[PDB]
Amino acid sequence: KKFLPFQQFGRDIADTTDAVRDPQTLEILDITPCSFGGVSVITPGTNTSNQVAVLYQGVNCTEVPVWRVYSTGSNVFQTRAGCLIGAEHVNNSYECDIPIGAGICASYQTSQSIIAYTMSLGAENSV
Amino acid sequence: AYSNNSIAIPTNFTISVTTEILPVSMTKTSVDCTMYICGDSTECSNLLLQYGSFCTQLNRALTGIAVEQDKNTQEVFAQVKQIYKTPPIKDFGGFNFSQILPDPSKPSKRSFIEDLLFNKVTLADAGFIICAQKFNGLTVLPPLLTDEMIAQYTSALLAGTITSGWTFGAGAALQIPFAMQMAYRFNGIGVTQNVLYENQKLIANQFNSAIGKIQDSLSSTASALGKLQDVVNQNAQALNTLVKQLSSNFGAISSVLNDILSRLDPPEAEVQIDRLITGRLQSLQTYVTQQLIRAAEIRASANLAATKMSECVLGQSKRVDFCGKGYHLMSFPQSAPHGVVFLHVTYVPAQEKNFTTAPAICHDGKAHFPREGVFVSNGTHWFVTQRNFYEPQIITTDNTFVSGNCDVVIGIVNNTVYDPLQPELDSF
Amino acid sequence: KFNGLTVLPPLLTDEMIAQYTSALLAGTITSGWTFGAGAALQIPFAMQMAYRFNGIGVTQNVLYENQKLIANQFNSAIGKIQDSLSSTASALGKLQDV
Amino acid sequence: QSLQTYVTQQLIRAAEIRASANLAATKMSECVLGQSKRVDFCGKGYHLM
Amino acid sequence: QYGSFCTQLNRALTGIAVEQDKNTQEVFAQVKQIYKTPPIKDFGGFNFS
Ligand SMILES: *[C@@H]1O[C@H](CO)[C@@H](O[C@H]2O[C@H](CO)[C@@H](O)[C@H](O)[C@@H]2O)[C@H](O)[C@H]1NC(C)=O
Ligand SMILES: *[C@@H]1O[C@H](CO)[C@@H](O)[C@H](O)[C@H]1NC(C)=O
Ligand SMILES: *[C@@H]1O[C@H](CO)[C@@H](O)[C@H](O)[C@H]1NC(C)=O
Ligand SMILES: *[C@@H]1O[C@H](CO)[C@@H](O)[C@H](O)[C@H]1NC(C)=O
Ligand SMILES: *[C@@H]1O[C@H](CO)[C@@H](O)[C@H](O)[C@H]1NC(C)=O
Ligand SMILES: *[C@@H]1O[C@H](CO)[C@@H](O)[C@H](O)[C@H]1NC(C)=O
Ligand SMILES: *[C@@H]1O[C@H](CO)[C@@H](O)[C@H](O)[C@H]1NC(C)=O
Ligand SMILES: *[C@@H]1O[C@H](CO)[C@@H](O)[C@H](O)[C@H]1NC(C)=O
Repeated sequence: KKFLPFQQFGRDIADTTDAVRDPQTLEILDITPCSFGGVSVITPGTNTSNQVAVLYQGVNCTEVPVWRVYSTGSNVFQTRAGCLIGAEHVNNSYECDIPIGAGICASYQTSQSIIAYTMSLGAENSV
Repeated sequence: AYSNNSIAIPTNFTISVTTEILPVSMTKTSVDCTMYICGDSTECSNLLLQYGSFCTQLNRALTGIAVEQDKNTQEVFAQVKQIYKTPPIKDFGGFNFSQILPDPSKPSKRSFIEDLLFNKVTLADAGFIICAQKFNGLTVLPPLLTDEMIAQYTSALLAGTITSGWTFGAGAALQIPFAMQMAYRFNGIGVTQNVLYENQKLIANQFNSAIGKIQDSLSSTASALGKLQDVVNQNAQALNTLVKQLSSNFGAISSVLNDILSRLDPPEAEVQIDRLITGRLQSLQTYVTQQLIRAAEIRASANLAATKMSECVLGQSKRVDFCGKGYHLMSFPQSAPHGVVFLHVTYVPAQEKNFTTAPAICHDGKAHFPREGVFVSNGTHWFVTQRNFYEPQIITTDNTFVSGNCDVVIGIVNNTVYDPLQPELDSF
Repeated sequence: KFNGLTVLPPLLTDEMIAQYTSALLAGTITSGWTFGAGAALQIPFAMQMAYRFNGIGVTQNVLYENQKLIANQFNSAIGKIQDSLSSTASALGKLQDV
Repeated sequence: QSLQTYVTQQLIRAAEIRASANLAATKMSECVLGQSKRVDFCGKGYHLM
Repeated sequence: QYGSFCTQLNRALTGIAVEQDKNTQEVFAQVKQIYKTPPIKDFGGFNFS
C-alpha cells in the first residue's frame, strides 16, 4: 500500500485497522488476525463404538496443535471445510450418511473404521 | 360486442416462452458470543458469567437456521433418483435445445443461459459469502451441495423430460418420439392432435425464435434478477451493521475495553464494562431475531418453488396462471446463485372472427346437440367445429346426439343432418 | 397524531378498486374464461353455462331443458345473500378483528 | 425497549397478512378466471363460477 | 451514543408500509383493459343487477 507522507494508519470498510507504518523505519505493515474456529466431533452412537473423528473447520492444518492425541493422530486430511483428523480417505462414492460439508460426507464401516468420501447423487442411466 | 347469437373463434396460434425467478436459500453463518462481546479480556469474561445461558440460545438458533437452509435446497432440487443423460444424436423433430443443454467445453458443465445468470449477479462486498472468517467471531459456513452438483441435477431433469415425457415422475422412464409427446400435450388442452402434425415446422420455428429472444432479454437488460440480488444485499447490510456497532459508547467512558482497564481501578472499571457488555448483548439479540424472520420468509418461497418443480415440470398443469400465462404446454428448469429459474412454454390463440351460433338444430321433430364442439354458420350454411381452432365439418349423425322433441329449447333453428348410411343404402 | 404517530394514505383509492372489480365482472359475464388467456372472445351466456355443466360431468342436454328453473333459483339465492348481509352484523368478523 | 417490542410484533403480523394476501390472489386466479376441480377450494359442492 | 437503532426501526416500518401496496396490487390488478357490459341486459334470463 502507498501511504501519503503525512498518513500513519489505515482503515477498512467497517473501520477496522488493517495497515500500519513503522515509526522508526518508514515502511508499511499489513495486519491479519490469527486463526480461530469451532471444533466438531463426528461420532456414531455410543451403542456401536467409542471411536470418534474431529473436524477443525476453517483452519489450514499446518498449525493444528495450537486432549492433544487427536492433533496428529493417524492422519491430517485437508478438505474445503477444514482439517479432518481420525478418518481415512477412500476413493469410492456412496450415499451420504453423516454430512460434513462442501460435498464431503462421512460414515462408519470396515476391523471397523471411519471413512470420509464424496457423496454420490445416484446411479447413471441412458434412455 | 356482446349479443345472444354471436361467437368469436380463433384461427391461428402463437407459442410463447416466459421466465420466473424464485429464491431458495441464503448464507449460513455462525457467531462466537464470548469473543464478540469482549475478546482477549479475562476480567470481562468473569463479569459475563453472571447472565447464564444466553450465548447457548443464540448458538442454537443460528444452528437451526443453518440446517434448514440445506433442507430447503434438497427439497427443491433432489427429486430424481437416477441420473439420465441425452443421446449423442439430436433428431428432436426440428426443435433446437442447444441453448439449455450442458456444454462439456467448460470447467463447470453449465449451459449458456446458466452462465449468463451466474455472471449477472454481482456482490458489492468482497469475501462476505480457501479462507472464510470475519473480523470478530463471525464465520460463514459452506453449503453442503456444491454449485457443480446442482447442475447435474438440473441436467438430469432436462434429459428425462425431453426423452421420456412425464412418465419418469411416476415410475420408470419410457421413451417416446418428441413429436408424438407434443401431440399429446396439445390433446391435453382441448385441441385435436392433427393440428400439430400438419403445422409442425411452423411451431418449431416459433419455439426457436422465442428461445433466442430470451437469450437477448437476459444478456441486455440488467434489472431482471432483482429478487435474487436483494437477498445478498440484505445479508451484507445486516452483517455490516453488526460489525459497526462495536465502536459505540452506550454511556461508558470509551469504546475500547483496554483503555478502560488501563486507566481506572477495578472498583470503577466494572461499572463501565457492565454498560459495554449490556449494549453488545442487546445488539446480538436484535441480529438473531431479524435473521429468524428472514429465514421464515425464505422457507415459504422455497416451498413454493418445490411445488412448481413438482407440478409444472414433471407433468402438465390445469391450474390457471400457476405455470405461466396462457394454456400450459411444458417447462424447463435452470439454476442460479441462491435460486431457480423456470422457463414456461405456453399456447395463446390469435386471429379471431365473427360467426352466428345456435344451441340446437331441429331436424325432423328431434333436437340434435353437438357431441364435442359448437355449431356455427358462415352466412348461408351450418357447420360444426371445435371450440379452440376454426375447422368446419359437415353436420352428420356421428358427431351429434338426439334428445327429445324441439319445442322446449330457446333459439332452435331448422336444418338438415346428413345420414352417412343413407347414401350407402340408396346408392345400393 | 401527537408524538410522531403518522398514518399514510394508500396508493390506490377506493374508487379505483371498485372499477377494477367491475372490469373483472363484465369480462367474466361477457366472455367466459377466454379473457384470462388472451383476448376476450364473446359467447352467449346460456351456452357458457352449458359448457360449465358439461365440465362438471352432466350432459349439456340437462341445462337447455331446465333453463328458467335454474335462472329462478340463482335469483332467489342472490336475494337471500342480500338479506343475510343486511340483517346480521357479525358476518365480517375476520376483517374487523384486524 | 418499548419501541423494539412494538416493531417486532408488527413484523410478525405483517407476515401473517402477506400469507392471507397470497391466498386471496390464488383464489382470484383460479376460481374466477376459470373453473376449478380442486375439492372445497371454491366452495362446497361442484364449482360452477 | 447508542448507535444506529433508530435507523433500523425506521427501515423496518418503511418496508412494511411498501409491502401493503404490493399486496393490494397483486390481488386486484390482474386485468389489462377495462371491459364493460352493453346497455342491453339480455343475459338469458339471469340477473346481475
Ligand atoms: C333483477 O332484480 C331486480 C331487483 O329489484 C328486479 O327489478 C326490480 O326493479 C325495481 C327495483 O330496482 C323494483 O321496483 C321492481 O319491482 C323489480 O323487482 C328484477 O327482478 C330484475 N331486473 C330486471 C330489469 O328485470
Ligand atoms: C484415487 O485414485 C487415484 C488414481 O485415479 C489416486 O491418484 C488417488 O490417490 C486415489 N485416492 C485415494 C484416497 O486412494
Ligand atoms: C337475441 O335473441 C332475441 C330473442 O328473440 C332476438 O330478438 C335478437 O335478435 C337476438 N340477437 C340478435 C343480435 O339478433
Ligand atoms: C398463422 O400465422 C403465420 C405467421 O405467424 C402465418 O404465416 C400463417 O399464414 C397464419 N395462418 C394462416 C391460416 O394464415
Ligand atoms: C441451435 O441454435 C444455435 C444458435 O444459433 C445454432 O448454432 C445451432 O446450429 C442450432 N441447432 C442446429 C441443430 O442447427
Ligand atoms: C364482430 O362484430 C362486431 C359488430 O360490428 C364488431 O365490432 C367486431 O369487431 C367483430 N369482430 C371482429 C373480430 O372484428
Ligand atoms: C361461406 O359463405 C358463402 C357465402 O354465401 C357461401 O357461398 C359458401 O358456400 C360458404 N362456405 C361453404 C364452405 O360453402
Ligand atoms: C322451421 O322453423 C320455424 C321457426 O322459425 C318453425 O316455425 C317451423 O315450424 C320449422 N319448420 C317446420 C317444418 O315446422
